[PDB]
Amino acid sequence: VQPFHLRGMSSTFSQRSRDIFD
Amino acid sequence: PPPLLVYKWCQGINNLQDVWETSEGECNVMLESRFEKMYEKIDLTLLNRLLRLIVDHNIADYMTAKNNVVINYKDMNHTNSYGIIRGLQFASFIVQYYGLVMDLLVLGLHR
Amino acid sequence: TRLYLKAEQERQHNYLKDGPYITAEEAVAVYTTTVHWLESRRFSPIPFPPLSYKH
Repeated sequence: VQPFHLRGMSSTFSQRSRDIFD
Repeated sequence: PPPLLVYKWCQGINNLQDVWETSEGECNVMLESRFEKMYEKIDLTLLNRLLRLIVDHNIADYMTAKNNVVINYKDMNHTNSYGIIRGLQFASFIVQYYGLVMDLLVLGLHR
Repeated sequence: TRLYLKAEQERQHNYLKDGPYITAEEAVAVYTTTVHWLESRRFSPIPFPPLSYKH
């Protein structure tokens, strides 16, 4: 539970990940 | 053993319904190919989403969390974020399940 | 070895820079495809071994 959200990511890369993976 | 695989594949080619009859213009096609860069092009978030269907979610988080670690060679450190770490113990599962997802794309669900 | 490490460190930073190379629609397609296949076979998920699995 409580999805992974890789250590790493920058701002816009987090935005794109939250957009396409949710 | 893989030569038994070859022998049973030859027996399966032989034992079809009228496989060598070409009196009416039929054809046999034998495709062989390789998935290029199968090990490097696995996104880890997609892997976690596809992996949470078959196991407990903490197990999938542990399997995704091991892949995001720093690789070192004697002076050089870099983090891994795209593609799986192929030298893990449980990675032999990850290639065999993810490639199963390829069979639903190639072979089709009905077949 | 050092040249391949310089190539790998470059391509990982290129992935972090250019974003994910997969679109959302293909991900939804393969996700729903896996859902339909596993619901077609009645697959029961692998449980966590609680305290004593006796194996």
